[PDB]
Amino acid sequence: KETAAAKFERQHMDSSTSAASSSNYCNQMMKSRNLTKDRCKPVNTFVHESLADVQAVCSQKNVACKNGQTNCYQSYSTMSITDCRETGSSKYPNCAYKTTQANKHIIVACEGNPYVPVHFDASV
Ligand SMILES: Nc1ncnc2c1ncn2[C@@H]1O[C@H](COP(=O)(O)OP2(=O)OP(=O)(O)OP(=O)(O)OP(=O)(O)O2)[C@@H](O)[C@H]1O
Repeated sequence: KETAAAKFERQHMDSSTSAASSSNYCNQMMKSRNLTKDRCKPVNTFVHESLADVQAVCSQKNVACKNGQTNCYQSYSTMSITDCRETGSSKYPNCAYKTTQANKHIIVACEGNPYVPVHFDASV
């Protein structure tokens, strides 16, 4: 199957652009990464840093996860991210998103051996 680490890469990694490509970015990316096939995923974040930089977060600041588990980590540096949020116009499967660029610390949940990101928890 798709591993949880690979699913994190598909849902959350976009190292090829420095920032949010355009006002079209989320519309295109939510579709191309398969986040609109079963339903419009309501919110989702993409990180514009190298895979190694995001993986390194699993050894950075340990913080509680929103679900109460203890395996979340906050990046020491700010990272370039793009938040995608479903609009009102949006009706599946013509899912429509607002694209917002930001520079924030990311919080990811990590699991496994090797210990790698498997869930995007928050940005702060
Ligand atoms: N401390 C944790 N460690 C490992 N996994 C966790 C943890 N805390 C929540 N999780 C997972 O977070 C899911 C949220 O279920 P949800 O309905 O939101 O679909 P998701 O696609 O959307 P999310 O944006 O939250 O998240 P993600 O896009 O990244 O993808 P994930 O596959 O993680 O979830 C839960 O089921 C768990 O597997």
